[PDB]
Amino acid sequence: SMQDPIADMLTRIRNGQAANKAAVTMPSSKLKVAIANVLKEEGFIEDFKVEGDTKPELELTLKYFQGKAVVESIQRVSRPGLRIYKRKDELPKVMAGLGIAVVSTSKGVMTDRAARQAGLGGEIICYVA
Amino acid sequence: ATVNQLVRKPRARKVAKSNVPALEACPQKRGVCTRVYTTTPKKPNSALRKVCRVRLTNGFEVTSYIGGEGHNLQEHSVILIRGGRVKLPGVRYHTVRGALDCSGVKDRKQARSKYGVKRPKA
RNA sequence: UUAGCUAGUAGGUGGGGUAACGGCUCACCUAGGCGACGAUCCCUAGCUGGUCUGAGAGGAUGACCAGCCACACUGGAACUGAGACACGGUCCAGACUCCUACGGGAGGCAGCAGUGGGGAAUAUUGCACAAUGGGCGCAAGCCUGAUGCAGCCAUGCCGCGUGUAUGAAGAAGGCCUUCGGGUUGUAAAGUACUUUCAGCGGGGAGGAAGGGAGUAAAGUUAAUACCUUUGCUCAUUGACGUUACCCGCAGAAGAAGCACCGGCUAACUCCGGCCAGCAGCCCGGUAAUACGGAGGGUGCAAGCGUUAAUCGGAAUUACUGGGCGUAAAGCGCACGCAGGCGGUUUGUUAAGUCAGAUGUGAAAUCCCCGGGCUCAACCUGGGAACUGCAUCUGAUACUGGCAAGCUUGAGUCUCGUAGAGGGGGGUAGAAUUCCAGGUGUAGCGGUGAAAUGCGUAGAGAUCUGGAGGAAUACCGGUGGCGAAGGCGGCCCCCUGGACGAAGACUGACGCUCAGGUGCGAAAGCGUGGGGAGCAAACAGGAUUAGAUACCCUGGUAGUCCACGCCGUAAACGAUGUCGACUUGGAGGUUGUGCCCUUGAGGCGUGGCUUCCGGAGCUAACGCGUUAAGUCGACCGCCUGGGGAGUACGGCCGCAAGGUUAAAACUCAAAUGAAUUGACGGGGGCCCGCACAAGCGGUGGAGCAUGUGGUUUAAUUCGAUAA
RNA sequence: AAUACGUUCCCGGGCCUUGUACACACCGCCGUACACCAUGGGAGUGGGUUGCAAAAGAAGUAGGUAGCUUAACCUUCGGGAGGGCGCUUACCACUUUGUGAUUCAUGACUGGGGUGAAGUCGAACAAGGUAACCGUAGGGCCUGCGGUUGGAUCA
RNA sequence: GAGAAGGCACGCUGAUAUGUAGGUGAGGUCCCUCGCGGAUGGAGCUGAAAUCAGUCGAAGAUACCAGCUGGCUGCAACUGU
Repeated sequence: SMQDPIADMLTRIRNGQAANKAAVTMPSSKLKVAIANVLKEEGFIEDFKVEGDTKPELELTLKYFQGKAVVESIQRVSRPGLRIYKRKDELPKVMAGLGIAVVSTSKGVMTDRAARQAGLGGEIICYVA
Repeated sequence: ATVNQLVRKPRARKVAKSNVPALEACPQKRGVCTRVYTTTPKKPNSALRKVCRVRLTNGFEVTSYIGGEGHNLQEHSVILIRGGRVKLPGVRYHTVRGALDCSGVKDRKQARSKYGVKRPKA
């Protein structure tokens, strides 16, 4: 059954990017909206909107540059079968700093460099390169 | 394997079995020559390989090769064996030439230390 | 391939006991406690800081140095003491060794040397308490195999030396040579110079602080004695030791070896028969860079190699960091407990998580900057590090707990649909066989051909009636149903699942699942039936060199039924289950909705299903929305080929056997896909005196000629499409 | 001179396609005498370790004590308290018995396995000449039943 | 298989308890649809087994009474005749 909706969101983004989809839709969630915010403010997706009240539907507008995928790689790091938590001195850097690592710190969901500047660690949600 | 399957049963490191088990982690072992004879090689090769059977001090009875050209080895000869197989199936040890019963190969001038030959003084 | 263990056992009350809590012990009472997070049992093992390796994570390891523990011939016990159940104490028992006047005694090197033994292997029966430390003492001092040193060993690390400069037509000899020469090779000889280290002789620190005897000052005291502290003076304190270091002498004089040279791997020539031999993994059958020797060269160098052992390379146990369609690997299928994971919102907690601080993380070691040994090894100052644990204070995003929700996952209800889904009973027709009879006559049957076999006692053929069992032609179809195995005439009775339409309902009730349980083709087993056809075994006839086979004639078990067992299949999609996402085309089957329904119509929308194919993936073949694509959860499984799914042990079975499941040993391969050929007692097409149609021969005779064989002194040598 | 209808068969060749475990390439691999090595079973045989039920009871410690003895303390000088030895009980080591468990070595004989230029007799790979293989059963590999394609050819 | 094998305890006296647990059950009391009744009640009687302590003997199942045990194997299944 559906036991990891965040990995499902990442997989939907990856499959819509590989299929040259204009936008991807999925059931919404607070954590999904936070991760979509982190992706949009970093420039990996164009925009996102949440429609519906009793069954919210999250819709991400995918991004392309030269007819090519803006999101080259997106992986789930911390997963239900194995949780990955990191301290602020061992936060990972993707693509030697060119990529981002979505980290869930006690001050919300943010990137790895934002969590480093804030002096925080937490759960490594995903890698986006 | 799933992380849970490894938690329940971890990885089992493959154990390596020795190729010279009669030495018992010793560089050399002493033994008495039970029977000295010759053997024919295997397939491609064709010769009469000089070999001997030796009961070691730890009770092991093994067949050991006698390198070099010519040897004066009879039964009840107490020799020193070392690892090193002969590619002669079954033989897995070499006899140290120049070790307390096996005289060095006479008329050696090159690679003498491998056959226990004293340096010829000018 | 050890699943149950435990009777002082678990707890309680009370007495005792200990320095101290305590089943530590006793009496009684309660009936517990440990265990799948591995109790119990078995094998191995001192633990740590650390060491080796590794980029790291890890793997291996625990010698020296330091901390902890245990032991002191073996077993037991206590005594003294602050501390022991005591290496150089006590008592007892045992084994052993020794003294004895035979009555009794004595001893414990796993302290330092040392001996015998074992082993491949590990050293002196040395000097001094001079320094540090220890015991005793007011002190002097005595004791100290701790310790400081020395002896032996290339065992390791580090440093230095075995000379330096010049030196040719390039001497001799050696090796090679196309015989020109080349190389060894400035290498040598010769000449000039030098003397580190070793050898002989002469100087010479530092490790030395103290302690002693004197006086002087201060304190104490009634005292200018004695004592304590503090200055100064004098004579001394070194095992190492002939020290380190320095100076002088003489003379190249005393000092280079080991391995390798086919590829991996730096380094090539000559000479002597698959033998001798080499080999870490892939040479030698008469011009071997692979054997052995020589010349030359290469690499290390007071060392060099071989062996043994650990890690690396090995991503080859893959946490970092692997796989399971065909290379090893998806349980035959399903239900399901423990376990793992879990949609979405709010509040709360702060367990995981994160942040800060405190304590700790012994010293040494590792690393960084310096210092001292002439440098280095080594020693050492300071720092960093010790990635860990605990506590305290906060954060609340995520995971978890708690409380309340929500409907989209999961189920319930309503109405229908399709179906070889299952169990029970009945019945129908075609056909085979058999029994009886009629007609009828010489064959039938079978085969490549035959024969065995049946038949003149009337077969086979045909017609009529009857009996019995088994399976259900056509429909029928890369069609349907079922978790899988499987399910096929028609009818009735009982019964499970799936799907669709529109709603209502519950509100995470879910997914997966070790062990467990259930179902599980065929064959096989047990009991009782049944038995037409077919047909293991079996018999005969053929074929054949043989034919325990294929072929033929029969034929028992079995196949069939009821009830049990078996639990295995190429149980296959060689593809575990569940969920999400990702271009298409043509069909099949089964619902449902819309439209003058034009039509057996068109357009949507579900379920299952077949073929092709795009991106992607793959070693390739191929898979491709029913993935072998992109992901998530859980489970099973794999770690080279044999030995071997075997042996032993356990469980199961009536048995056959099933299941779990190694080891020694042995090889450098085993394997998958695809490629070029070759071949086929595979296919298609086509040629040739290839066959067919003919004519003339050869093989028989005599002779000519060549060969083989034999003979010989030789019957010269070669040719075997000879 | 004869004869040739024709390509069904023998041989050799050419082209294409298919299968292959062949590649000094079809004149190309399996299972039942000899030698060696490791190993299972095996009447037993000898050891190690260990469980249970007992017997035993040195020294020591502790409880009890009428026998012997006894400096400190008390006393009425008679003794007393206390102590010690001896005896005894409890615990307990060695040791002894009986019966099991497990491990090692061993054993007449026996079952397979592996290895070894060169021995004897004759299934797979092509449609391998009866397609192969899987489970099962019966008989110096074949046959029956079921299953798979990891079978070739199909005017 | 098995009573496998093997082992331990065993007399007497006292105490627990002037004789216990248990068995039996009077009087009494109560009820009764009344009798050879029911309930309660416990007097009296009887009485193991065990534990602890003591004690005698060379010996406590003391006499009579009352399995020998184990291992390998042939044959027959067995009780029977």
